[PDB]
Order: sequence, then C-alpha cells, then structure tokens
Amino acid sequence: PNFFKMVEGFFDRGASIVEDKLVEDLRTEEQKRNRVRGILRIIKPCNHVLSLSFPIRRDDGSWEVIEGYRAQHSQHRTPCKGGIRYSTDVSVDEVKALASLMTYKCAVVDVPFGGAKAGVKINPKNYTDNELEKITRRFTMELAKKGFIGPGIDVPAPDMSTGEREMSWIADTYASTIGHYDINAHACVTGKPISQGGIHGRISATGRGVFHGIENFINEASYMSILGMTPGFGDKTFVVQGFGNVGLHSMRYLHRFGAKCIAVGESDGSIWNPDGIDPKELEDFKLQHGSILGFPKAKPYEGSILEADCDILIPAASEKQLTKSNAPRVKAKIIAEGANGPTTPEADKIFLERNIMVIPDLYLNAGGVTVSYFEWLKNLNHVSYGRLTFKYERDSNYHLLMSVQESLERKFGGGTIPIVPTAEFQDRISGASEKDIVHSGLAYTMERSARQIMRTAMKYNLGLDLRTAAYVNAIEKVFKVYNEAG
Amino acid sequence: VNNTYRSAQHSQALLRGLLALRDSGILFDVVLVVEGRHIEAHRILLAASCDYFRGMFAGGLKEMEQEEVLIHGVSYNAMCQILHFIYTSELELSLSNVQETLVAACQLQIPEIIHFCCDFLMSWVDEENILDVYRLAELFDLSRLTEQLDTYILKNFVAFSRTDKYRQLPLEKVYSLLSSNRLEVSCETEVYEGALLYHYSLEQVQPPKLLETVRFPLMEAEVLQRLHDKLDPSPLRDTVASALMYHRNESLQPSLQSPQTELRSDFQCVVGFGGIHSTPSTVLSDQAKYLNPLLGEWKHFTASLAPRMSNQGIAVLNNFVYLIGGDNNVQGFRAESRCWRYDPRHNRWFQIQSLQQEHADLSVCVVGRYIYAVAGRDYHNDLNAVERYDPATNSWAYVAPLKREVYAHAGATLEGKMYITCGRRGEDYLKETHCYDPGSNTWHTLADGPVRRAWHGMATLLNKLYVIGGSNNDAGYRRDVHQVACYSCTSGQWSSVCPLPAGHGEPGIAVLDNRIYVLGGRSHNRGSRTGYVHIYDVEKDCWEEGPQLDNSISGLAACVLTLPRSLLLE
Amino acid sequence: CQLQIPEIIHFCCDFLMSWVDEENILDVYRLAELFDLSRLTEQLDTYILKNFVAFSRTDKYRQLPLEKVYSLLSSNRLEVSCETEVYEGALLYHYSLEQVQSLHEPPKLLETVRFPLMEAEVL
Repeated sequence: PNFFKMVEGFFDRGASIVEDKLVEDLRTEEQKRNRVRGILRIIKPCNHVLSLSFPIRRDDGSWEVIEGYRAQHSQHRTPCKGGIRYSTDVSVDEVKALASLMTYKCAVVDVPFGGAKAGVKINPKNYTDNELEKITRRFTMELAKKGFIGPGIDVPAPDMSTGEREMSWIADTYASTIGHYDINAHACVTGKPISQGGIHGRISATGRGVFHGIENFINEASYMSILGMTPGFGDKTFVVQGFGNVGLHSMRYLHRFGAKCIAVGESDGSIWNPDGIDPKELEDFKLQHGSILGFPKAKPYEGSILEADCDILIPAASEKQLTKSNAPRVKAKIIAEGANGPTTPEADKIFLERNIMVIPDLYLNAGGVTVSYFEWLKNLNHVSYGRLTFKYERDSNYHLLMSVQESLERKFGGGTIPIVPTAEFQDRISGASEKDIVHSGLAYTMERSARQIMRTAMKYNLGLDLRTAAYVNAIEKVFKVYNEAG
Repeated sequence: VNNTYRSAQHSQALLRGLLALRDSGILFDVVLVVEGRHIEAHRILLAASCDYFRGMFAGGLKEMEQEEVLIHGVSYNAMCQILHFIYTSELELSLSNVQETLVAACQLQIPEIIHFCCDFLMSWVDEENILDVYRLAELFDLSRLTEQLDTYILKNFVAFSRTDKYRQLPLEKVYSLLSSNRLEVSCETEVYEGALLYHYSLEQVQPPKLLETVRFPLMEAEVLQRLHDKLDPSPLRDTVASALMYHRNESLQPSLQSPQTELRSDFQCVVGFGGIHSTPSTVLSDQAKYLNPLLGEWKHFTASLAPRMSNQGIAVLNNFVYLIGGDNNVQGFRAESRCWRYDPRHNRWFQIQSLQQEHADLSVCVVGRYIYAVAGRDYHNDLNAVERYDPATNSWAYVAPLKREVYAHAGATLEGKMYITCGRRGEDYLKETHCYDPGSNTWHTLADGPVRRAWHGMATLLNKLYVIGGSNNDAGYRRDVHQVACYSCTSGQWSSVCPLPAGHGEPGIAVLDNRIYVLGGRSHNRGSRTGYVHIYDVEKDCWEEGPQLDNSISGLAACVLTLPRSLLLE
Repeated sequence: CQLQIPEIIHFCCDFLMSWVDEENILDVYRLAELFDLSRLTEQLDTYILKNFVAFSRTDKYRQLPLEKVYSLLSSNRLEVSCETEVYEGALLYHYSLEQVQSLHEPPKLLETVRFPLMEAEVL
C-alpha cells in the first residue's frame, strides 16, 4: 500500500486498543464516556493545510511560478516542528501524512512540539545558487504573511533535500522583515550553522539516537531471554544496508562499543568480510571516490543482503525494503528500523509469528528532533550550554579530591596522592564543551522513552509488537494533554 | 563425458573423398572380373554408391571375404543406374527410366528399390501409364502406398472394374476403409452410394470370412440402419435396438454402460472450459477449444451450442461423470444453474436433474444401483441434515451419518481407485485427521498422520497417489515440510515426491496418459488463487513448461464430447 | 593440429583453459607459444583479460610480459571497474609485486591509464 493509508491504519489500531481501558481509567457521569470518544476522531485530520504560488525573477529575465505546501496536524502544543523538502514528487497528501507522523514522533520522546511538514515542487539541480536564494526568500516571506513561520508558532527544519545553507537564508530573511521587533527572531528555524546560532553535535544526532535505542533494548534480560542472547558484549554481528549519514554514524558507534560489522550494502552492489570492516577506512574510501566499490579486504557479496546471516539489521534506505516475500527468508534476530517505514504491515505479522523483534522507526530516529528541540532552547536562552558552569564544576571536583586526600592522610600518619584523576576523567575535564551536554541529554531522553515503551507494552499485554506499543503510548499522551483543557 | 559433434556438411566431404579415391586409381583392395570387363574402383566407394550393394556384398558373410563374388540377376541396366546415381548424386524417376527400372528390379531381389520404384510410379501415374503403374504395384506393393492405392481404387471403382489394377490393388485396406466410420467425407448420401457401388457391382444392387470381417454394430449405425433393414438378416441388429433405449436414459448414462459402448480412441486431455474463475484472472472462460497434438495448439473453432457449465463436478467413472450441484467457496463462491456431464462413450450431453443438496468435489464411483456421496454439506457451511445426493433420480432422502464429520472435503478416484489422505473440516484446519474412503463409505483404518497437513497438491508418482510436503499456515511460515507421508497399498513402499508449491483443495482430477497436470492451486501468501500453473516432477527435479490452459481456473470440469469439424481439422 | 581438426583442438584448448590450475600456470603460456594455435592464443588472451584482477595479487602478473600487458591495457577492451585498480595493475606490471605489497620512475605504461576518466577527487 501507499504511505498515507499505512500510517492511517496504525492510528486506528492504537485507538481501538486504547479506548477500552481509557473509558474507565480516566473517568472522574451517566456513563457518557463512550460519547466522549470524539476526542480520538479530532486527532486524526490535519487542522490546517496551505498551498502557495509565487513568482521568481530568474537570472535570464523570465518569470515562473512555484507551488509549495505546508500542513499543521495538531495544535495542542503551540510551537510546531517540521521539515522542508525540495522535490518534484511533493503532494498535499504526503505532507499531511508526514505531519501526522511527526506529531506522534514528538509525543513519544516527550518533546513539547506539534507537527508540520512543508514541500516545494522544485528540482534543486535545475537552478543555480541565486535562484535558490530567491526561492527561499520568497517562500519564507509568503509563509510569514499567513503565520506559518513564527518562533512561537511554527519552526521548520532541514529535510534530506535541503541543508543548513537554506536555513541560514530563512533565519535572516525572517529576522529582518517581519520579526524585526521580536527578541527571539533567530529561534524561528533550527538546523542553521554554528555561526548564526547552531548547536554542536547536530551531524551525529541520528546515529547516536539509533545506537542508544538499540543499546537500551539489547540490555534487557526479560526481552532477550525470549530468543536467547547473553547480550551487550557477546561480539554480536550486525549488517548495515544503506551507507548514508545515519548508517555511517550508527555503524561507527556500534563498532566503537564492541560490535562487528560483517556486511555493508547500498543501492549498488554490496561487500562482505567476516573479519569485520573498519569504519574509518570504509568512510575514507567512500569519501575518496564515489561509492564503496572495490574496497580492499571486502569480498563483493552477491545476493540479497537482507537475508544474510547476522544478528542486527539496520535498513536505512528507501521505503518498504522488507516485504511479504522477503520476510520468511531472513536470518536476522533483531530489526532496527533506521528509516521511515522500512517494513510493510503485511510482513510485520510474519515477523511476529516467528518472534522476531522489530524496533519501531517512530522511536529509533528521534535524535534529530531531540537535538532540534535542544537547539531551539539554546536560541531562546541566548547563551551556549555549560558556559557558566564548567569552571565551577572543575573547581568543585578538585576541592573534593583535595579534601578526601587530606582526610585520608590525617588518619594514616608518608603522604598518599589520590588527588590525581584518571586519564579518561582528565581528558573529559580538559575538553568539556556543548557536545557532551547534548549527547547526555539525548541519551537520557532515549533511555526514558525506551523504559516507558517497555512498561506500556507490558501493561497492555503485548509481545514483541513494539510498534503498537509506541503508537498506543503516543496516542495516550496526546489524549491526556488534549482532554484536560476542553 | 567425452561427447561427439558431427558436422552437417560431412556427407559432401565423404563424397569428395570417395571421388578422389576412385579417380586416383590406387588403394585398390578387391579385384573382381565379371563378364570380361576390367575396372579399377574402391570397394568402400562402390558399396556406398548403391543402397542394396552395401547390404548384399558387404554383409560380413563368407562370400564377402572372397576374391570372387557371385552375383545373380544383376543386369547391365542396374549397373548403369548405379553409376548414374553415383555420378549425379540424384535418385529419381523419369518418363524414360520407369518401366526399365521396375523390370530390372524384379530379378535384383531388392525390396527397397522395388518400393521406391512403385512410389515413383504412383507419384507419376497417368492414364497412359496405367499398365506400368499396375505392374510396378504388383512387383512391390509397398506398405506405405497401399492405403493410397486402395483409396484410389475405391474412388474410381467404375474404371477399376475393367482395369487390371483392381486385381493388383490391396484388398484388406479397401475392406478396412469400407467398414471404417471415421473417414473424412463431406456427405453421407452420395458417399454411401459410391461405397455401395465400389463394394458390389451395379448388377447386384439393381464361407467368405471377409464378408463377416465388417463390424457393422461397431460403426455408426444411425446412417446404416436403413440399409441394414432392407438387407439380409444379421445378428448386428440387436445393437441398434439396444441403443434406442439409451436415448431416453440421459440420467442413467453411466449406469447404462454396455460391452459395445466402449470409449472410442484415447484422446483424453484438458480443455479450458467450465468452472468458476475468480483469481488471479477476472475473465470468464467460454471458449471451448480442444488442443490438437498434431498442431500443438488449441485452435479456435465454431463452438456453436457448446456445453457451458460453471462450477460443475469432476469425476472419472468409466469416462462418465456424475455430479450434483457445485461449490467452490474456497476460491470464491459462484452460483450456477447449468449442469453438464462428460460422457465420451455416448458422444452426447444432457442437462441432469439438479439435486436438493449441492454436494460435490468428492469421489464418485460407478457401483451399485446409483452413485453414492460421502455425507454432505452446504455451499460453504456445515449443516446438521445428512442426506445422499442422487441427481440421476432427483430423490432427496435422509441417509445415515458418516463415521467422520467431513464437510466440503476433497476426494477423487486416483488411477481408477478411490483414496483419501488426511482431511479438513471445510475451510478451517482441524487437529484430528481421519482417512475415510468414499468408495467403501466407511472409516477404514489407516496410518495416523503425525503432522497436521492437508489440502496439498497430489500428482501421479509411482503409479499411485502421493502427497509430499504442503503449503499452509499451520507451520508458521511458507516453508516446505520435510516429512512426507504417502499410503500406497498396491506399491507397498513410500513414493518420494517433491513438495507441492501450490495446494490442491477440492480440485478437478484428470488423468492424461499417466501424466498428472495441475492447473491453479491455493496460495495463502498471496491471498488468492495461483496465477501460474507449474508441474514439479520428482524424477526430473526441474521446472518445465507444460500445457498452459487458456484460463487459470481451479476445479474446472473437463467435458469430453464430439469436437467441431473445424476444431477436428485443426 | 597435425590432423587438421579445428573443432576437437578448440574444444580441448577450451577445456584445458577452463580447468587450468594455479600450479600449472607455466604449462599454459608455454604451450600456447609452442603450439601457435589459431584459437589457443585467443583463449589465453581472453583468460588474461578476465583474470588480470586475480593475477595482480599473485605472482602471475610479474611472470607475464610487461610489453604484452601494456599493449592489452592500451586497447579499449579490457574489463576494469575503477581507475585506482588500473593504476595498481600498472604499478604491479612496472614494478615488483613484493615491492608494492616504486613511483620514482614514471613508466611508459602509466600513460595508458585514462586520466580524465578517473574520479575528480581521486585525480
């Protein structure tokens, strides 16, 4: 099926499961709570969608019109977060479905945002830098006129087809025309480079999130006793399909904390090496010339890598990579969805039948929105994280060590020297920066979300069907937020 | 593991080498002087130049290993013909070398040469060379031109009466053609008069074993009844009287089988007509085309008033099928009102009486006073009422309950014998499997199925029914079951077969010269029927393209009757 | 060959080439040179063009003539994947295999590699 119906059926399943317990769990009158279930049907449709049409001067004096869209799914939390895509395949249905997904995406990881998505029907390869500049300026102005750009209203973010370069234009075109009198004008858009108020560690956000999500589930005895793992350090092998940003970052971190990468695939032919693949060497080889073809110490594996023997699978590629035909022929034990819906619902029942754990995509790749939330907070605070506290903490730690040293010397007469910290602690002290705080916050958020998802799945007597657990958790949170006001 | 490749131009090279050896004048190993004529030639080349010379003088006998070889009946004409054939590399007859070759071949004791001369004379037979053609036919009388000569004599019996070719023409072939009823004729009025004139002289119209060699009752008696009524008394009139009662016995056609009602020919195949097709093609099958083995394709023809029955039952009881109602709810229920029975023995079809209960997709055996059905069921649901289907008599009567509760089960007479493997309580898989034979109408004891597998694809393996593996949701995935269980009482040993990719649930059973063919199937993964037909032979261990039916239907009844003239002519 | 049998000789040569072991490498080139068959040389050239990648790792590339390898590489018919592999093969042909696993002297065979056909970043 398509994407719209696929994401629409999940909400129906979640609401049908929730309603039975939610009728009595929230009751505080004539047993009319069943008629109160219109709240659920309020959540389904998108509140607002807008379509644009604006002219451009062009570099040759010609005139053209460009169509753009923006949708806002939920308004239960005032600031809305979404991406901007530059492609000719954009449509109103796609953007509204993506906004609907983004609302639950933010709700799962306790990010107080709404949900939005934008798309401009344009091919970036057909225009030079000046045309893209004009497109971005005019689009931002048109969005600002109707009220879809405000820092307290709607906050865009980069998509796969756009970079920080466009967001730099958006920020200063909003901060000098409409939001000139706004003190928080620069907080309208997240994802901008450092010099205009970006955040550190934004590049490796999604890989860190994927790795933390995998780790939080690979260290649970109850869940991995169902299949049998002895997990965490058993040198479990994994294969990565798709060598984009998220795949590369997650693979490096997994290798760094004790994992073996056996095979790496892409749109073109793949490779295979049972001895393991060094992430740095492979990254340098790819950066050197195009794809990873002809990598030394890598046999050119033939056949479906999705069916290759492994323990962890990372399908970070286009949609519906795993289907009904492919489902029974795979040998992996854990599926970690790194992209937007790698698997089809028809193949999900197949995995559930043979007790194959599938970590939902709604939870795994929330690092991108978590760091965006952190960047928005930084822009609101007008100060980088940890600037006013690093020296204070260093002095406090040194005082603690000196105090324990003196107190220990007092009893034992010779002079002991416990004041010296370890090499790792010394390196951490010397090179403290914002990236450490960002990574700490991301890890904490992922761990808490994983614990909440596990407890919800346990409470509603679900097995390894974590997708439904995550959707139920998000729907319950949204209902709880939206009920206590109206 | 050596192989041998032979070129197609090696004959020319061999001929060139033989010519070079002959023209060299050397390498002579056999010297023969006959009639005072001395020549030099190669023995191998001389043997290869002619046809009967190699088999006569190079047969490895005592005379073939002697300095002098004795030849009797060989004239100079034969040697000249052999030399001309060797030089020109041509073997044909003309207007000046026809009678001489036939005359010289009589004393040569060469049957192949005589047959070739007779065939050439037949291919160049005119009114001015009737005597030469007759002499050539009498000299050889080849077994391949005998039928053509007999047909020519019969078609021109008026001229053959005074012609000498009638005495030299074959007599057995003409008699067989006269008694034959399947011969191609555009009419049965002038043709009958011509046959009568050819068989007997006009004076007769106006002991001998050959007279009784004609099987009048075996041939089409419908057109010859009038001639036989005016003819002398014969014991062949009982068949006509017996067949008269068969016209009003359409319902009891299988029961009215007679010793003279045997199935003509063995042209049994699969016809892409009948049944209800829901998946994977949404097209109703209506073209009743019969595949022609000579042509290799089911050419379209005028299927006027063709029997169009939907979801009809399939059974093989002495080439006669009897069924009541029809149900295909597993692959999509489709109500139908047309019922047809395949009776190739009688070469006729009729609308049988519809029974009260639509019970089908079972095993029907021609035993007792009527066909018996094992229990019964509705179209798609089990019912508390148990009755026996009697479409022939249209009598709805209560019957005793069956030993095993089976509703809409699958069963067929494999190799002319009724057999049942495992079972299924309709569309829902059960845990208890019992094998009840419809032929015996009782729960006969059999080996219990260790694995709850059913509705599998069955083919003809080791001349017995065999079910290996299966495809269902009971195994938790779309895999192949390693355990194969087959019950072969006659064979006494298990028949190993490849797993069936497509399950066969209540499908039509057809036997075509001991070659099982499967059309359609059950595909749980796709959620519909099978869009392709595949045959997986265990011995072959490979997939081969078999006869592809026009419509990918499941459980489509096969009808055998009189084919259209255009379809028969291909 | 003395019997003027093209088909049998060609089939035998093809079977030997398809069943040629690594330990009998010296028994193929010498046999082709001595026999001077009209089909064995073509089969050997095709095998070289198809297994140059494998021969580069082994010592067979060093044993092969440098001029013949350069001539084969110059023709636009060899099967190659990336310019780096072509450069490595040229270096292995123009230098010792053990040394690679010397760019001081620019060999003439190095010019056979199409510089514009390489990747811009690699170039």
